[PDB]
Amino acid sequence: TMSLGAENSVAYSNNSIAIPTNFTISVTTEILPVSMTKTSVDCTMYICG
Amino acid sequence: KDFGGFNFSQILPDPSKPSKRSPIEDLLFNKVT
Ligand SMILES: *[C@@H]1O[C@H](CO)[C@@H](O[C@@H]2O[C@H](CO)[C@@H](O)[C@H](O)[C@H]2NC(C)=O)[C@H](O)[C@H]1NC(C)=O
Ligand SMILES: *[C@@H]1O[C@H](CO)[C@@H](O[C@@H]2O[C@H](CO)[C@@H](O)[C@H](O)[C@H]2NC(C)=O)[C@H](O)[C@H]1NC(C)=O
Ligand SMILES: *[C@@H]1O[C@H](CO)[C@@H](O[C@@H]2O[C@H](CO)[C@@H](O)[C@H](O)[C@H]2NC(C)=O)[C@H](O)[C@H]1NC(C)=O
Repeated sequence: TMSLGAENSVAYSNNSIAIPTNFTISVTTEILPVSMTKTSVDCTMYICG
Repeated sequence: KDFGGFNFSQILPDPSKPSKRSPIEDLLFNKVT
């Protein structure tokens, strides 16, 4: 049975905050298709030659 | 559930239900046939 994620319990309280003291410059890739191969079929030649 | 007066019981999961769904989610699953 597949796990959904690592279990994290957020330390919530009514008067506590978490402030970052540092940062990471993260570069991620996103691949998106744009076009296909332009195909033309001669219908008469395909059916009959 | 001390959120400064904000109540999320209708959207948080219900421990009493075996399906662990919220009351709103339980109603949504009952209303779709
Ligand atoms: C902020 O404080 C809370 C509690 O003082 C920390 O939460 C605990 O983290 C330890 C280590 O992972 C756990 O074993 C405890 O169960 C956590 N307690 C609660 C109530 O969640 C939290 O890690 C602290 N935040 C930072 C950034 O140090
Ligand atoms: C914030 O994080 C960076 C890493 O992203 C820290 O830079 C590192 O510092 C240690 C100790 O001086 C070096 O050994 C590493 O080589 C550093 N890494 C890089 C990429 O420069 C930086 O010190 C952190 N700053 C604070 C205030 O925590
Ligand atoms: C959050 O909302 C729920 C429901 O809206 C509250 O539960 C009601 O509590 C009263 C008295 O405690 C009961 O008479 C109702 O029957 C309860 N309704 C349900 C659906 O359980 C709840 O008290 C509110 N507050 C908190 C802190 O959870």
